[PDB]
Amino acid sequence: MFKNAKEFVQYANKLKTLREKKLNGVSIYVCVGTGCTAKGALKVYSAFEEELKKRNLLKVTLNRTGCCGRCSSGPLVKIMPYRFFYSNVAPEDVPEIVDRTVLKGEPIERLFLTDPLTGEKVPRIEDTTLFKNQDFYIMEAIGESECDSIEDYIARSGYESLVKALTSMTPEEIIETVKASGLRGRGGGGFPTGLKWEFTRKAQGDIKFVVCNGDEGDPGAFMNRTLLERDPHLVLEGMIIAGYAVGAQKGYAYIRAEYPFAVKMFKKAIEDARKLGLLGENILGTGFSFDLEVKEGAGAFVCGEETALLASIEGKRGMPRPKPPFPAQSGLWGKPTLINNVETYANIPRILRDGVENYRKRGTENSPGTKMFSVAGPLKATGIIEVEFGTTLRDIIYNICGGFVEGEEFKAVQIGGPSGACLSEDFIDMPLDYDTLKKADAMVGSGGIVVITKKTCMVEVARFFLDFTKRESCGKCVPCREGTMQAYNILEKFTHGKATYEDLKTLEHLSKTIKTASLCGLGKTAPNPILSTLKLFREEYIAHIEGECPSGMCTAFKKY
Amino acid sequence: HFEKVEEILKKYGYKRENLIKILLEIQEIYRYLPEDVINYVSTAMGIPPAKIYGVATFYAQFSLKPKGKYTIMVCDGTACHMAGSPEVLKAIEEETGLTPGNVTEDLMFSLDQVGCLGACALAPVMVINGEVYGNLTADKVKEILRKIKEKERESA
Amino acid sequence: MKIYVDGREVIINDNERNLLEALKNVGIEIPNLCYLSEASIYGACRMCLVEINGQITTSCTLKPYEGMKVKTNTPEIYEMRRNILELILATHNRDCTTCDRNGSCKLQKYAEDFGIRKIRFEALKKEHVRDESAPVVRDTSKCILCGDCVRVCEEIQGVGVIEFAKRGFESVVTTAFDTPLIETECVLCGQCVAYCPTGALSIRNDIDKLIEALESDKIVIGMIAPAVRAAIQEEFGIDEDVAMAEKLVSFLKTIGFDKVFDVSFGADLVAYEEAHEFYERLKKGERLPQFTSCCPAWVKHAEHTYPQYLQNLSSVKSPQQALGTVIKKIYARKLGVPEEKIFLVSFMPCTAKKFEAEREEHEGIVDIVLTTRELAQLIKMSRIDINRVEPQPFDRPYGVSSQAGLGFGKAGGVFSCVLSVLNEEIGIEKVDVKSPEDGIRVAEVTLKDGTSFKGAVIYGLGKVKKFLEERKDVEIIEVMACNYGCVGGGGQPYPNDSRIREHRAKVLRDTMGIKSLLTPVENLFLMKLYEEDLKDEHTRHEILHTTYRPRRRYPEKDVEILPVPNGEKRTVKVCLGTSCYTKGSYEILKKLVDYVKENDMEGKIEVLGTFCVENCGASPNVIVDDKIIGGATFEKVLEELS
Amino acid sequence: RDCTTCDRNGSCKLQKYAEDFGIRKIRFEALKKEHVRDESAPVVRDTSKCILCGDCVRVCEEIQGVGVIEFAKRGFESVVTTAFDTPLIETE
Ligand SMILES: Cc1cc2nc3c(=O)[nH]c(=O)nc-3n(C[C@H](O)[C@H](O)[C@H](O)COP(=O)(O)O)c2cc1C
Ligand code: SF4
Ligand code: SF4
Ligand code: SF4
Ligand code: SF4
Ligand code: SF4
Ligand code: SF4
Ligand code: FES
Ligand code: FES
Ligand code: FES
Ligand code: FES
Ligand SMILES: [Zn+2]
Repeated sequence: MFKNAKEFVQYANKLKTLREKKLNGVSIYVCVGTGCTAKGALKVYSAFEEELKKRNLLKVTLNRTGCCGRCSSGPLVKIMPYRFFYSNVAPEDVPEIVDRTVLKGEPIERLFLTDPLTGEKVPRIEDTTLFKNQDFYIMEAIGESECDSIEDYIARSGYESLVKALTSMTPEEIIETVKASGLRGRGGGGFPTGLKWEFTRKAQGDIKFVVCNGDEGDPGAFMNRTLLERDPHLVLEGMIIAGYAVGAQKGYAYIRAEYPFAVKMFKKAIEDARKLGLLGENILGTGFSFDLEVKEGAGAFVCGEETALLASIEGKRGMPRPKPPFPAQSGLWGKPTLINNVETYANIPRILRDGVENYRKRGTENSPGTKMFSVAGPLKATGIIEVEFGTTLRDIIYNICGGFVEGEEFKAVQIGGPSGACLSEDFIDMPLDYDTLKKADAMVGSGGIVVITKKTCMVEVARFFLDFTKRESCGKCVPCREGTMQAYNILEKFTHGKATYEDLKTLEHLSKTIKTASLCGLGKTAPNPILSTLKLFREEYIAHIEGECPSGMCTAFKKY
Repeated sequence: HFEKVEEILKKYGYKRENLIKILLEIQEIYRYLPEDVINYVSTAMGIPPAKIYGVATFYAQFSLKPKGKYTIMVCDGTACHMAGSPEVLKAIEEETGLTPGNVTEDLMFSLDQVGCLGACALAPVMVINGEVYGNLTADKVKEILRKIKEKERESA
Repeated sequence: MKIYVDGREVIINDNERNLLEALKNVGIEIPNLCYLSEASIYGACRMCLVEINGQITTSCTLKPYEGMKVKTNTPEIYEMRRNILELILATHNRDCTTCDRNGSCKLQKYAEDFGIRKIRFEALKKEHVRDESAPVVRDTSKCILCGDCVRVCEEIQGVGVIEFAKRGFESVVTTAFDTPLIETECVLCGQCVAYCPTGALSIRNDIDKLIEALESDKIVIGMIAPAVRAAIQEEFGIDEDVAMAEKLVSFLKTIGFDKVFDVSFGADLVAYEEAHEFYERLKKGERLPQFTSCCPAWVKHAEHTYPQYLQNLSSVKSPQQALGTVIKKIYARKLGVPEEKIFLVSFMPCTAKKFEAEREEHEGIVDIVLTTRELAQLIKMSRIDINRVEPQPFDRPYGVSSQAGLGFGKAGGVFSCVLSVLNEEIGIEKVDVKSPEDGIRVAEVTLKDGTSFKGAVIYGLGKVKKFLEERKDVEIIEVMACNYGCVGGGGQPYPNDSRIREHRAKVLRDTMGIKSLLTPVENLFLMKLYEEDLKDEHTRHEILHTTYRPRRRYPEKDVEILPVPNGEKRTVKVCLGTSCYTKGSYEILKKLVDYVKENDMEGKIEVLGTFCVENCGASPNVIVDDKIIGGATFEKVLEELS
Repeated sequence: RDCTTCDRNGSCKLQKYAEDFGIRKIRFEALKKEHVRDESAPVVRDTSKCILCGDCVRVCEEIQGVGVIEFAKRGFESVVTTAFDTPLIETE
């Protein structure tokens, strides 16, 4: 395959045959994605390894898979010939699994997944009500895909789209199909990706760059790192296709150093692709050159800004600058640069493989495709979910996540982190979209979701988000640097039951200044939580001015 | 006379574009960024020390004080914060007498408040040397801190 | 391009970068705190808000297009601008009476104009830095984080010793690790101070020492620098004035100065000595290229950056030190008074001269150095109309000087003086001067006999690096740390932009024009000084020559766990690297800390922490009395401590 | 010494002398005074900025004939104030 596409197709067909052969036999996949490893997934993998080796009956295969969307349901394991799904797999009962299931195959009722809606246990996740209520378009082969294997990705039809784009298509038609598909920027803005690719390609310059923004843009979201650890090669293929489309010969992936697994997995994927020839001086003998490199993020929320990201990649402080000239013309080292989210690049190859009409079958007429989310807070089933761009908050909260834990009620929902919006029940029955809710003082955001319950204080929520923003400000412009700290001080005064009406008016008027006069998006959206809670939970602020806290948690007045 | 630092600098070829990665490597070697070490790096790469200091103090992963023997990493994400992270931080403070970003006298404990760890199902979540303790409360935090203190005190 | 501002027709310009500059060119001012000096950029203050098509935006980053309707004043913009100004003033150290920018501060003027009388926001506390260890004083509590000083020190001076650190509310412009500026590679050129729009960067005021000296019984002697007389007139809102030095002499004598001399005499003496030194170097073809030592900032920069060129630096000391040594060692004997009785006051335009006067090689020669601003403050205290003051000449025998000596005050002065001396001693067939760049000039000089050389004049530090790296065809290089020479020194009146510096150079040129004697040798007092005092080479070397030593940081800066401020102790340092931490290092540290907790009542033991000692793969390492142990453990460090 | 929030900022003789005299530090301790601030009336009082020149007293008594402000106490505690520190809006 290091010469042309014929040998690549031969290799892919043989790997498909090998994958089917292995799948037909007994095989094991343990979800080693974040969350499950926090519960002891690595110990479960070690237990399987040691048990299958001491008995020495490995024709069983032990593999590591990515997030299966049920992070809360303990470590996740499934056996292929009978696609049983196991949850809360303790390292201590692994010998029981090996003895009772791997060899014989008897179902284990005690280790299956529950059903929050119907209150029963289903042997297979594919038959679970939550799984049916979702719309998986990017997440393919849940629980049966090897994250650390380019061979598995190829055996699953992966990398076919890049070959099709190179051998058959030309950058102009790739950009045209991307524009027609209607894919929108998943970073949160929703800007049409096709327009961005056109801007980068039309920019005058021989050397261009492609940059991937691995940040989640939210301190309560893990969607992007989950996608990276699931299918690094999907994002890698998307980046290569984008580089071919915009005529770039260099790509940069920006993954936080705080995520060792994502960084290592992407490095492994890049090395494997280079070894297989998908990257290098000449890819598939088509005259197109491309290489990729992972840039570790030392940790700065402001580095999600395009200009700040470019500054951070070059080794400087992540300081943003007046956006025009846009990075699409003068970005990295002054050269044109294409900057997109992880999920955008993940969508790219999916759009290329399928058509435009087939892609647009899902979603709406402005926002085709799917949106991967990360639901948190007190709920029966929390984790990573994917839904089309037509679902409502109620669907996700109850039908997909199973609802709240007994003895806990809904108060509000966070949809985009600090820069997002605070929506109460009044907007729960609104279909998620980049336009339907972008006008009602809301936004789908990067994809993080957190549910706020009746025992959560909204003034406290605003204080927490403003504290985050105050810590994360780069300190370049006066509005953000100073006003965010002043607003945090005022919110702290509210929390400690020593605020007044004058403070309320000061906060209201300072929020408008911060939003309007701030340089970049971090400061512009800094007072979004204040504005949201004031518009939806004003009576709580008034109560705090009266030392009440109807939710009754701010440890500022009690037992007098 | 620095050798490992010189190895890193040669590996990344004294290019400022790799300054952040070089600093990360140096931190993983020394556990922090000593003044002498980055003065040497400054001399080797022909970059004023003030520039490296500005870069180092801008990003969170870089610490100028040594890491504690038991580095505590408390999640301050949205879900963890609403699940009771402030109580976890208060328990840590009242047990070891420190606040996030600080270190103890004998470098035994150090604390950092960080974003989501990807385990919101365990909110509130705490990490100590790669050991994640979920569903934590003041009682549990105090219990685990006391247990680790006894274990280390044993020395043996 | 015609636009609409508040509803009236306005013609701005054909091509413009942004609306703010275009309107400023027209004469329409938009309040802003970004344009503060020549090293200013746009985008940080956010106070230039204008309204266009409904949405508010900054005018400094808005491209003006034909037929654009812009409203520069709306109630929303007033609210936002006042909010931003109140935010700036809430955390600003508002003590203008003791501030160095009092009366010339844009922030103060805005606070006055915006009618800010109460702080609606809390004056929240920051981890501010107060550095007074050097003649350049840092106080970050007055910093508005404009970033002008950083750009000046990096892009203009080429040192880069001050940079932005931290982020958010803790953002601060500082040195690395908050190191005192005196201990950094700072050359003390004072250009950051000259460009700083607030009191965050200021010059160390030493007027109190001068007053207490004048009040005492000592003989106070003053000497004025050539560039001081070319700029002092700015502080009083008056135009150029030749004979400024003589009325300054009158004022100084009025306030109690026994003798006032001219540093131009010292400049002529230094030029004579340097000319002969350079001629010897040429005829021997050694220690070339030669570097002038008249600029202390350049000397310190070379010591920090070019230890190999320290032998190529001119041995002759600067005019200030040369004339001061002449005074203290010769004039005192001629007057029959002990050297302790003389108080030498230097009036300079430079902040690095304060450092030079305190150098270990110049100890006790110059007592205090006062900048031009400090002399202006002295004049303003008296309230005399310095314009009406009758001039009188400098005191003898160090009062007269040649045009070449007074030329020292601007770039190309010492090189021209040396050329004049050489021409007089041995004629110059022709001088051919080139201009490779803005602040670099190269001269091709041929002597009568036929021996020729190339001399270069470089003003503005930071241009030296490229010239020294790429040019090796010169035999003598004049380096001035400040653009335009000493007329743009750190201690000159504020503002200190390039237009004012060029005007100062013109004033100094006009002052030079009225000088009769043209070369140092024509200075008869100078030849007399050689004839009766500096006859032999031994005294000449001990009087007019100095030595230079390399500068290298000596930072230990190891972790302090249980430090001892002073006294005989054991200074036990425990390695804290990853390799050593892998087995026992931190636990051993805990053992030692508890040991000194129960034992070591006094400061006998100093439990200390240090980074890797390049002894890995050899068990945890613990330092004792600056000795290597290896395989360290509590019992071993104990026995070694015994 | 807080000129940014002062109405005499830019037109203050004391500010101009502080600038001209080169006062950059105060070796004299900032002693604590029982300063009086008043904001009850449109005319605002702040004795922390008072140099005790007595011009206001002469203006109020000789020129205006009211004499509601006058020198009180003595020594370091000398202050120009109203009778019994009464708020201005409550006086004549
Ligand atoms: C503070 C801040 C953080 C951001 N974080 C992210 C992020 O984590 N991921 C992302 O895709 N965009 C993020 N953005 C938005 C990007 O800077 C910008 O929209 C970029 O063009 C993303 O391209 P995309 O629309 O194709 O995703 C952030 C913006 C700001 C102001
Ligand atoms: S808004 Fe905040 S993050 Fe953005 S440039 Fe200004 S200070 Fe920096
Ligand atoms: S910089 Fe000095 S003069 Fe200007 S406002 Fe601040 S304290 Fe007053
Ligand atoms: S005095 Fe000169 S070298 Fe020192 S910090 Fe200021 S600009 Fe930099
Ligand atoms: S020290 Fe002065 S020049 Fe430097 S950033 Fe602060 S205000 Fe600006
Ligand atoms: S050029 Fe003149 S004013 Fe500037 S540092 Fe050198 S001697 Fe001082
Ligand atoms: S005595 Fe009266 S006029 Fe004089 S400063 Fe005090 S208040 Fe003002
Ligand atoms: S990481 Fe295992 S289900 Fe999400
Ligand atoms: S918010 Fe703490 S682990 Fe997700
Ligand atoms: S002039 Fe300062 S932001 Fe525009
Ligand atoms: S880590 Fe201790 S000698 Fe290197
Ligand atoms: Zn509350």
